[PDB]
Amino acid sequence: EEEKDLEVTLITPDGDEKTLVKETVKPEDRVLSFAFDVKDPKKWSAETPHLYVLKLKLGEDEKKVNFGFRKIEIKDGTLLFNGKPLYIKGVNRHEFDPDRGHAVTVERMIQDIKLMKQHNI
Amino acid sequence: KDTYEVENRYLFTNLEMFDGAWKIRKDGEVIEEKTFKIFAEPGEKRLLKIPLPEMDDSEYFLEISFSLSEDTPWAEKGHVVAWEQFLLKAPAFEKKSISDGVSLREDGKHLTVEAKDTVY
Amino acid sequence: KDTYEVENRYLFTNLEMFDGAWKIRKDGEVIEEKTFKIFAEPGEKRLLKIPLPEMDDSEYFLEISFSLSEDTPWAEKGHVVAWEQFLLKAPAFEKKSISDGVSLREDGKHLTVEAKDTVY
Repeated sequence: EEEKDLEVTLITPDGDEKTLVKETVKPEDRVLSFAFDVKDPKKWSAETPHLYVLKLKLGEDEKKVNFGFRKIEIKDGTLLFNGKPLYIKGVNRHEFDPDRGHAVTVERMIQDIKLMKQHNI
Repeated sequence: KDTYEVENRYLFTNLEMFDGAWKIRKDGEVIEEKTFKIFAEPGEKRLLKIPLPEMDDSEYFLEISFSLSEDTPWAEKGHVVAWEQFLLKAPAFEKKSISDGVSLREDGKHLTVEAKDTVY
Repeated sequence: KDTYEVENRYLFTNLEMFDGAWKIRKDGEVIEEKTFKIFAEPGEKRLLKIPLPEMDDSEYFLEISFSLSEDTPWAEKGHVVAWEQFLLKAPAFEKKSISDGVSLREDGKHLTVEAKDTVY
């Protein structure tokens, strides 16, 4: 029944913080929509994976989401990433472990990714 | 533009039996109407001269029609038996340099464009 | 429209030795000017970004030049050694419906056409 405060904080890859939203909200089922500008952001790629963090708090409820500034698009049949032609150097992977079947561990996931990057995938 | 050839295709009827009329339409509305009669035996072709006014940048269209001079067992005086239309003059199109501005506002799901008292 | 590729065709000179400028011209008059320098070794191609203004129905033309940073034994500071122009936007042409009249007088050896305060 009682009204709760909503706060939305942006954290940079450096570590600097900024409040985007701080407003009271009456208790109801709604979808709130916001649009914010950010000067010269550090762009996410596979070469340079810069992540930002959103921090969202409504009353005692607290959540966190990791995002990265990046654009995929097609210009005249060409595939761009952040405005540069992208070449997919890939592999198909099954979530499989010889001892555990599909029940794969984080220690085996990290092994896979480090092997893939060490062989230019 | 001023000269028109009428051809009578009735087997046994003189065109003198009908009331002729011609109208000129400026951008759809009329501006000049005239009545006339024309003598033409079955088969015959006859010329029809129509004086034209001086015409501004508007679009002009002629309409030539024949009707019933008096009542008949099957229809009333004035009933239209035949008509044809023609373009006299195409219109002159204007293009105007617009000096006034237009605003733009982007958000996550919408582009907004303002101009005078209309938002798109 | 904004992005231009400069190619340095000297054999033994870096473009860093020259004063870059660009100009925009609206129906032939300058409205924007901005200096710039560009590092390019002999052979190299480099990109040059130019922010463009909002543009009305007029005709816009971009000029990009290079000149001598300082005097030389053969020419003074500000001497131009290379330039190139480009169309940014073609113009929007107006067409205006004229409502004013025109008079006509025929005689044996002359047709005479008056409009406003000009006789043809």
